[PDB]
Amino acid sequence: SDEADEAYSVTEQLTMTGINRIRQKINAHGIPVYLCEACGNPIPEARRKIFPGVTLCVECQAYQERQRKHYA
Amino acid sequence: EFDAIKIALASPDMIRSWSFGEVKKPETINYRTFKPERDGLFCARIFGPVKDYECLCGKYKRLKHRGVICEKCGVEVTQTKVRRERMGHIELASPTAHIWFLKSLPSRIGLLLDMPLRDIERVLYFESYVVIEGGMTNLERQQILTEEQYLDALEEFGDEFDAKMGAEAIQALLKSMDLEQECEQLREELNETNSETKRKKLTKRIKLLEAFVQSGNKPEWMILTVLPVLPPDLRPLVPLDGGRFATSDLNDLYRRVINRNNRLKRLLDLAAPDIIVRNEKRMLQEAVDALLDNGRRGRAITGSNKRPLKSLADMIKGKQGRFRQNLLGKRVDYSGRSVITVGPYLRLHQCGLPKKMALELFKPFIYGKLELRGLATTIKAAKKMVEREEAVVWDILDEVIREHPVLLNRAPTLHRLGIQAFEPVLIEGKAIQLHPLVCAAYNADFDGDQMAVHVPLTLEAQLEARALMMSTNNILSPANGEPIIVPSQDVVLGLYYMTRDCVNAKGEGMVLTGPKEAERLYRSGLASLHARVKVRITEYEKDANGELVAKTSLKDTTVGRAILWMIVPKGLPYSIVNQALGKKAISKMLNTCYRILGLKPTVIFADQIMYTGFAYAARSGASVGIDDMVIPEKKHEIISEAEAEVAEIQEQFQSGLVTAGERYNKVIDIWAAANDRVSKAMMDNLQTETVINRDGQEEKQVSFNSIYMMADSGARGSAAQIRQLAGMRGLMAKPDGSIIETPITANFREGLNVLQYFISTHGARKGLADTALKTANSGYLTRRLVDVAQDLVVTEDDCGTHEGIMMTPVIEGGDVKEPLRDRVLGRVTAEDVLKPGTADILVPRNTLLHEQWCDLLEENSVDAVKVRSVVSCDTDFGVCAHCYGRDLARGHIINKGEAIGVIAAQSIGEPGTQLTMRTFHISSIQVKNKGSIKLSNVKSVVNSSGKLVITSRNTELKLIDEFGRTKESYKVPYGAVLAKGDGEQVAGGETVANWDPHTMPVITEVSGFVRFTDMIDGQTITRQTDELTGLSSLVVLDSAERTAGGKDLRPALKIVDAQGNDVLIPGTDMPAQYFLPGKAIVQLEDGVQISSGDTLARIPQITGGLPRVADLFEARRPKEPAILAEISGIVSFGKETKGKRRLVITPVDGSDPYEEMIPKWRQLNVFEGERVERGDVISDGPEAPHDILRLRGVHAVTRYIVNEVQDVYRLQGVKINDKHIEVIVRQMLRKATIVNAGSSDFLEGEQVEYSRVKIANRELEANGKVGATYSRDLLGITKASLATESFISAASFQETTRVLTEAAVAGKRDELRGLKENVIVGRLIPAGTGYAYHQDRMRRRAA
Amino acid sequence: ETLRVDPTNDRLSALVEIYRMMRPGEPPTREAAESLFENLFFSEDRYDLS
Amino acid sequence: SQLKLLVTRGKEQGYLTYAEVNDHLPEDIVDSDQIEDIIQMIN
Amino acid sequence: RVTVQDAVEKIGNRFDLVLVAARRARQMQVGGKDPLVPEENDKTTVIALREIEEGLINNQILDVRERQEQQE
Ligand SMILES: [Mg+2]
Ligand SMILES: [Zn+2]
Ligand SMILES: [Zn+2]
Ligand SMILES: [Zn+2]
Repeated sequence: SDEADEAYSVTEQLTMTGINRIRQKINAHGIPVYLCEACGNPIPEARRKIFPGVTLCVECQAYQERQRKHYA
Repeated sequence: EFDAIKIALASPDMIRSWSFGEVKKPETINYRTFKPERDGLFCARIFGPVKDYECLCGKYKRLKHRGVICEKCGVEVTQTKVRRERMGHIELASPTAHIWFLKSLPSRIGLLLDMPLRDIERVLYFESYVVIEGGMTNLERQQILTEEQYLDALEEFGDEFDAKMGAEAIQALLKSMDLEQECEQLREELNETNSETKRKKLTKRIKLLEAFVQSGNKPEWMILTVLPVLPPDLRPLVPLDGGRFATSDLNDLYRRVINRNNRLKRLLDLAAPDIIVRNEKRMLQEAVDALLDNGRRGRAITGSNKRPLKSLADMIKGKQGRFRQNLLGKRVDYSGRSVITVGPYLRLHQCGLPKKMALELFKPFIYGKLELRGLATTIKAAKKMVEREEAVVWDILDEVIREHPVLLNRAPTLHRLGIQAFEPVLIEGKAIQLHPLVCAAYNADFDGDQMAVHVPLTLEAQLEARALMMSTNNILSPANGEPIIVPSQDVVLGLYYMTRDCVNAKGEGMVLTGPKEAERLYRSGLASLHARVKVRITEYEKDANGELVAKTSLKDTTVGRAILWMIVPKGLPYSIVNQALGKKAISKMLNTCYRILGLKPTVIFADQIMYTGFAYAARSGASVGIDDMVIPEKKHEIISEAEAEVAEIQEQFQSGLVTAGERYNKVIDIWAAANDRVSKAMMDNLQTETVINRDGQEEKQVSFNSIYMMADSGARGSAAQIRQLAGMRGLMAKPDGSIIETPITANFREGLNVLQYFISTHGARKGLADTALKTANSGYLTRRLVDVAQDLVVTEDDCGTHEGIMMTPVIEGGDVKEPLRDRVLGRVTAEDVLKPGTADILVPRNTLLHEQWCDLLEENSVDAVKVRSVVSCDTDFGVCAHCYGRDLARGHIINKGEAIGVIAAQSIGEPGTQLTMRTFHISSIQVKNKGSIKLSNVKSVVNSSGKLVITSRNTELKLIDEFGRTKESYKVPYGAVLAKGDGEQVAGGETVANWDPHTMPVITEVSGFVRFTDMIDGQTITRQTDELTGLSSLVVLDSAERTAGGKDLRPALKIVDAQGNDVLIPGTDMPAQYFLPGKAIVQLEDGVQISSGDTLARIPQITGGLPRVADLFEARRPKEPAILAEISGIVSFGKETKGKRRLVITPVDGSDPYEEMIPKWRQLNVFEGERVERGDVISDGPEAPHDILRLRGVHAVTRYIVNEVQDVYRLQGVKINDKHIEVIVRQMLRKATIVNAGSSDFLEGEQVEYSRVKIANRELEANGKVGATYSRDLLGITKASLATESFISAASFQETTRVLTEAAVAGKRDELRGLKENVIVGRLIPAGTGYAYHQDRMRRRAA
Repeated sequence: ETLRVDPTNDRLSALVEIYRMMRPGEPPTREAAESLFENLFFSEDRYDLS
Repeated sequence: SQLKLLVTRGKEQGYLTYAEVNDHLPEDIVDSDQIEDIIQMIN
Repeated sequence: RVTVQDAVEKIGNRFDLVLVAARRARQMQVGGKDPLVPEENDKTTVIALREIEEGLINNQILDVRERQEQQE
């Protein structure tokens, strides 16, 4: 198995696992909520044109990402 | 010859008994003549002569003087090998504690004297004086007296006050301690001290005390006074080159002890002051500690090398120790190695041995056969002849080599197909030639592996080679019975190339009389290898009394499939070669040939497959080129499209519509979808070529492109690597787990530029590092599973149980991931299996369910088969032959004496190394099929509007067709909106349930008026005023911010009459009030007309890898254990938030002591008036396995583990028969705890071996008394291996010092009886062909 | 919030915790603690940064 | 009791660093022999 | 001999086959016997399996023949 084919299986498991773990965080189909779920701000219509199912607004999600940057 | 090995403590008289003298000087040798001294460390008067039958003096040097003792030097004329076995002693001038019996952590001396370790280590190093039988002079025996306290307490007391310090004190304590007198007084206070810690300590000490009386050891033997020295041939002083020498470190440690003992001897001869003699005795005690175990006291002293010295404990313990590194892992004569090459002219049962290696390995065989035929007279003449390698010794050697197997073995021997025996065929060169089919059984390729070859000398080992280890006797994988000799890459390209059609090839539409005409047409060049013709085919079918009924027809085949039909044996039909014949098709063809015809025609068929595959792959000319990677023409457009998309989302992140995290997620998703698009375009561009024609029209066909012909056949690799050749490479990973968002839009038929090539190396370097780190830990799990399952051998033919697991396939939601014919095959029917008419027995009982029986019960559509399992076998220290099943490496039923514990350890470890060495986690019911709904736990109510909502707890969904078997299996939520009624067969395409996790109602049973009594807002509810519609909401609270005036009290959901009379529960004389746990969305009012099943109170809202099979066998307790319903009966809550809630399940006919400390953070599945039986769900998540064994049966942790371990194996795609996890589980939970000790001879709080419990309870019920009941315990596979019976076995995988001290003080014995025991000891194993020898020796003991 | 935990409030008791972290058991003299600390990060014969 | 919390924290997380033991040693003991004897005791 | 399949089904156990053929090969090699089946230039442990294959050597046949060798 030449020691660089098991490397190939490990690397393809790495890429596929990471890319599936990202694509599960795209929340493709959802409901049109029109209001953010931590602020009640009107989420603009171009943003729902981008992502169907954004329960968070742009900058409250930005705050969520900045809080999740470290952990906890 | 000895039959048992007994361990004890060495008597001082016995230490002097082993001795052949006393070592007095720390001199080793003469320094001038290199001679042994007169009484030194390497003495000759004590240990013996340096030369065989020759004195040290030189006088009685003759072989006529054998046995006499010289008068000048005192040596005995013997062999010099007698100083390998002769000990001497060192009489220590002061007693000294054995550090094994003191600085062990149980500390047997400390636990024995009823004093803690700080006491004895203070007294031993001369700090405290200790009272030994102190009369009546105002003292306590076994008391610390510090020096000033001893001095001022010696005042006013003319009694001699009996206060010693050091090992004299501990020795006079250990001698004056009566063990049995203390046992009687300890049991006397045990008559009157039923506490927890008190009784625990009393019985904990009394266990070691009762062992110490029944053993026969003396407690004063733990304090050493005379010291045994090793023989000089076990600490040698070898003379090396140039005058240089080399000793062992035990020489330095014994020299330290002899120095300190001689100096202490002088310091007690000299009447020295007491402080320097205290320091000398403490130094000598420290030297004894450094000699016996250099480092248990601290620190391990280093010599002129800066590593610590190896001591006697370090010479038995450790990785390099004799127990590990020399009792099993040991070099072997009649062995050799060289590299492997292919040489495919071989058959399946021969390896190609070189001729110099066969000249060397078979030397005594050559000598015996060469002088028996008398071509040499002397064995010196034979030696000079075969050193000359004359023209006759090759004839004698090829005579010798004829039927004499050689064990070819390659180094990472993960399973038993790493060692197979081959007949040797003499080749020239220096490389072992090795049959190409078994390269997938050794995992041995030809980039330079070397196979070690051994020779079986004896006729018993020659016959073991021929009868078990021959490569044709092992052609089924012992993990799962599929053949392991699957043709791997060139054979499948040949068999795929010859048997895959072309639309217009030469010689189309001819009619041939058979395969002979087809090979004659192809070999003359009139027909192509794949041209659709009409061949006349004689295919034989044994669909009668083993008949081979022949039938000749006119098939529509190609030429090459007809040519390949000649190598097929009789019993196979023609439709098995009338196809493409990829890799899985040859696997199924060899499997069909085995299942139909047996073992030998499968071997001849696999050889003919290999020959035909290599030959027609050679005649293929199947090259690979640069034009075999056709780059898709739409690849530029998909790359430009994705670059336009990520430009657009780069804009909308510059516009602040999305953040950088969502922008990274969006470009990762966009580039991955574009990579899938490019791969789809090239895979559709590649697999269809255009060919023309019989009539001259365009006609698509499957392309003969060699890269597609390699990917599609399963020759080598799959369409992912073809994506990285022609299509784009994709998104590349990082060692952080992250994904590099700039993908690789190029490939390997074009180039990669410098940036993409630097990007690729993160993932490739991480992959190669994890590969080369996994191979340094290849069989750690195989080792950890042979420790737990060493001594499990099939001993009984049929124990005769009636129990067993009842096997049903893995229907998880929709499809079935693994059917019944995978599992129930080969297992033995524990009962009689009836038809779905429940009228006739299909398979009687005690039957090996082969593929005919499993074909029969799958034609009869049987669904619930109760197999005979290993975890319910009624035999002891073994399994029966039927509770296991069949062999799986042979297809027969298993034999008496197969080591199925080691076999299953290997069949979990060797497929288990194909798993990832690092772990990885990954509305309305979709009703598809039609049929009848079956429900267990079914208590449903009608609604007014025709819908349904189920008010019973675990009513999960089972769909049945008209076949008996389950179709759709799902968990119905508690009160989801059903369009399903009851029992009526519905059609597919209509929702059965509209679930919502925001919806968990407390839907009523009877219709009526929900008035509220004991209902006060403010201390029970929140003030919920929904402005949303203007409804009256009463959303109940937890124990957080309400009062304690209404905390323990619950609000009533009481549904009453139109007048206001309290309606009864149907069946129960209790009222109708459904009191609520936390967070229920209530819409109600007092006195509103609602129907039965009204939505009153809605409640709101797969890991893989080898570490998972690590953690599944170690049986970890997860940090979120799904708590259960410990006892059957209806439920009530308990105390509100003293940290945790309580919950009193109250049995309606039994006692209710269980108010379980339930945390409030893990929310209830249940309501607090909802009857759940034992073994029922409360929390949600990973269920702890010990709770399955305590509550449910032993077949419910057996079904739990072997479905959870196989959920790791089937996730990656590795198949394994589930016998192999069941013999590990059967050896896991062989501990029972006693609860009712009864007339059985065990304590209450006692954990013992279960199959000793089941035989005492067999015999103490066989009298007129009654026996114990037991609660089964389950342990981890590093902890189940701890509680072995042997101490020779246990000291090879556990820590030897803690094992050997625990073994010595018990006076323990080892009747050997085990695989690892007798392997160390040098006997036959009790497993294999040595089972009958352990019958032959267990016959002579009952003589 | 690390001042909310910090039991020391001036430099004389600050060197106490530093001297009892370096060399425990001994009573920290007012010069013995301070001469240890100032030589630890600000003297060329103990703290060499190249 | 601090070394008991060291035992409990080690068995509660499955490991111990040098920082956790050096934070859970007492105040009275100084030199490095006894503390790595304690490391053997916990080891 | 390639496979012992007829031999293991003619005895019924794979390990007692090894023991019985080992006993027969010992008698044929050093004990002093003659091959019951003709040896086609086979080694001694292949004649033993070809004697077991033809039903001519089992455990009880070997034992009653040991009785008869003691009988003189
Ligand atoms: Mg290799
Ligand atoms: Zn927002
Ligand atoms: Zn002599
Ligand atoms: Zn059984």
